[PDB]
Amino acid sequence: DTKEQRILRYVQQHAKPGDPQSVLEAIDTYCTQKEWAMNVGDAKGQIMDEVIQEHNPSLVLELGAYCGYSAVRMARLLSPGARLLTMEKNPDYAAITQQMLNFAGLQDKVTILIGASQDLIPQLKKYDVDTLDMVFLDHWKDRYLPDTILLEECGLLRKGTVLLADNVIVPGTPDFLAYVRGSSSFECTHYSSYLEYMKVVDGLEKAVYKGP
Ligand SMILES: Nc1ncnc2c1ncn2[C@@H]1O[C@H](CSCC[C@H](N)C(=O)O)[C@@H](O)[C@H]1O
Ligand SMILES: [Ca+2]
Repeated sequence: DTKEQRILRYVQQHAKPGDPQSVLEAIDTYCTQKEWAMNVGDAKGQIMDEVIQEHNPSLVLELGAYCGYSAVRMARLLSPGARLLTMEKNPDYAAITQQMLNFAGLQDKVTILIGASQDLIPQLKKYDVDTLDMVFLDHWKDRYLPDTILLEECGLLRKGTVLLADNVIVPGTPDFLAYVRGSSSFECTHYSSYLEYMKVVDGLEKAVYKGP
């Protein structure tokens, strides 16, 4: 019984089906009071909400779905006929996200593509995609910079395409910021957001020397 399964149960048991806001408050409630989980949260969500409303996207790409919180967060604001694509490399997470979208009533607005961003991004042409209006980067931080260039070289970015990258300060995406902040092709803006708690997997490598 994974933690992602438990979050889904709590939603299925507490949220008003077909009410995305109710879904979000159920996830925020459970992930603030029972088990912390790596969803953007409501505070960041309110930034995301304003970016979507102020930039009025029609085609959105998400890198990193996890349980679907940020997909529900964005999908619920999109206009009729607007699409959200979300790329997720973990199949267990993708399934959880799919149920989350179904319960929220947003499955018609979203298309989950299972796989790694670096392998799927070059495929988007074969998904009836020309260019993107908005891109939310919240997957592996090691991938913000190469995916951005990949999106450029693939001809997926248009003049005015919005990029929104999470966790640029904590734990940090300093090469990505240095690239877009320093490039003439990107006009950047930073949105501070307080964070009460965040846990990320790290590790230590022991290496015993055995001789030349
Ligand atoms: N290269 C890659 N391609 C697609 N997904 C990736 C990826 N590297 C990491 N991920 C996924 O990105 C997720 C980051 S957590 C994302 C949280 C979610 N976007 C939200 O805020 O609601 C993880 O579930 C991980 O499986
Ligand atoms: Ca995040």
